[PDB]
Amino acid sequence: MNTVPFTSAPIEVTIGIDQYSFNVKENQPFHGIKDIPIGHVHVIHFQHADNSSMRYGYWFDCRMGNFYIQYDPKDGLYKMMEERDGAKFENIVHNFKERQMMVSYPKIDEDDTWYNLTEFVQMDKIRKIVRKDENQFSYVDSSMTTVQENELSDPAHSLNYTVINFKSREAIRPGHEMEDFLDKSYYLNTVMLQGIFKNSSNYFGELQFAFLNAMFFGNYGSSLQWHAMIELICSSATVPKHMLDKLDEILYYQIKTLPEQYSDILLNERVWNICLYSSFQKNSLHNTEKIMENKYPELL
Amino acid sequence: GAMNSSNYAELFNNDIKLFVDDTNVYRVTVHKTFEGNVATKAINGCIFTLNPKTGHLFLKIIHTSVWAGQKRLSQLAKWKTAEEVSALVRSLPKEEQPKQIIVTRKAMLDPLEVHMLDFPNIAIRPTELRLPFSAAMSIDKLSDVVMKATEPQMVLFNIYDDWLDRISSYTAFSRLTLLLRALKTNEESAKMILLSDPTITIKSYHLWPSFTDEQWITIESQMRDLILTEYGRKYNV
Repeated sequence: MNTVPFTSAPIEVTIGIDQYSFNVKENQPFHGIKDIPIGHVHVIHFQHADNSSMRYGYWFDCRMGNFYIQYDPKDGLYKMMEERDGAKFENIVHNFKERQMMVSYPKIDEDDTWYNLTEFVQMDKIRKIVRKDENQFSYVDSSMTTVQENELSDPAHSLNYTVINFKSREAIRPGHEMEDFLDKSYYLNTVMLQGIFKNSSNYFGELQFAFLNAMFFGNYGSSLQWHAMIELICSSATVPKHMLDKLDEILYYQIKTLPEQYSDILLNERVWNICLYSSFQKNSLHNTEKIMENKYPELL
Repeated sequence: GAMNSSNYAELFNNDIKLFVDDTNVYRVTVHKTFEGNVATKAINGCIFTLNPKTGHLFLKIIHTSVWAGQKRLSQLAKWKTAEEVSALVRSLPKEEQPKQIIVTRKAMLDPLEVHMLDFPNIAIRPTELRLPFSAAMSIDKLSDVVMKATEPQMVLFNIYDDWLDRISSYTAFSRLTLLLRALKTNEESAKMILLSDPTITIKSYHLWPSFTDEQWITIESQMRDLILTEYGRKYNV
């Protein structure tokens, strides 16, 4: 069980850790989050009480180093940092725990939600989508644009999601125009799975990461990426049976977890209606179709 | 974006552009079977690809053999159209390639865009205009070459005959759309108007009769009258 200590909480802020969140008051004696489950990526995220604009946060894995949060009054945000001195860090964490100034990661034992949302998500893959190689953790916020959004402006602060474009030479073999446009199996299986992602695990990892960025930061480009990766599978007539069964589970937990009130901005009507009712895979996402029909029948 | 009443004059500027109409690509007769079910028999069709500035018509004849053993033909017809237009563009010298292709039907946008990925600088555009190019098969000489085709064939016409010697492209296109609109609304009446005077003939190398400027004014008046009558009837106004 790992710990992310906070030096202090000088400004009033809603702090999220994965799907959980806590209101902290200005100069409240808050010194961090303990009992963080080892074996998963995590995200610690912020929304200032004074600017409900810019949700921002940090993807990390406690196995990769000792991370803490410290408010920077110049840049005006909570920053993640690595403590390289193991003894200084254990000494800081033991003190804060003794004084019970830390919240406990509030995992219910029965609850596999976070595992289910992060099953394929790997810190090494996150660090290639979010490039800042001098840190072991990854900063994401509401406003960061994707490589694809930039093509259609600061590349240092971009989300480098795999570009998916259904009307591209990459997606359409010369001489198979109609076949490849109506059945995207060659784009999914040869270009994307065999070619770029290497396996379905890396593909699902980026799909899950895009969803979580959309949900936790309202990152519009991430939402575009999540939908494109869903639509590429559902629009393929030929998908490995293990991929369809896994996609149904992945989407089920994403829809289950989404705030009921955010369905209007985070869910693309055309993609979902196409995927559940028209696509080749219309009959292959039973759990996802059942949760969508019972939770968001308006959207459909 | 979309071609409409507002940006009409763009059709007659010096940027090469083509209209593509796919209406007559997939043509069928519907009939009863012996068992009293319904079946279709395909007949020869055509792609109507027109330079509205020059009058050059690229009439790609679609022989019924292209449908043999194919499913979902009304869908295939859009992709076959897009394949043939793309092949036409690739066959033209660079300085003759269009800068824009305007499709008369929005269902052609995706098929044409995907076939033209090699030409990212050629803009594929819809139109808000209700163009009567479906009536091309009411032009006797175009109908004759489509129906006689025994194989895929491209036939080149000037749909304006020699009009551009006397009138502007704008005026030539207005006359063409008025003739086709008439032929579309009441073919029998429209064709009666065009041939009633046996002294006015169609040259072997032309599609329409050899009217004087004065006779075109009378003809154009008779076509407008035909169209408004039919409108009152259609609608009871």
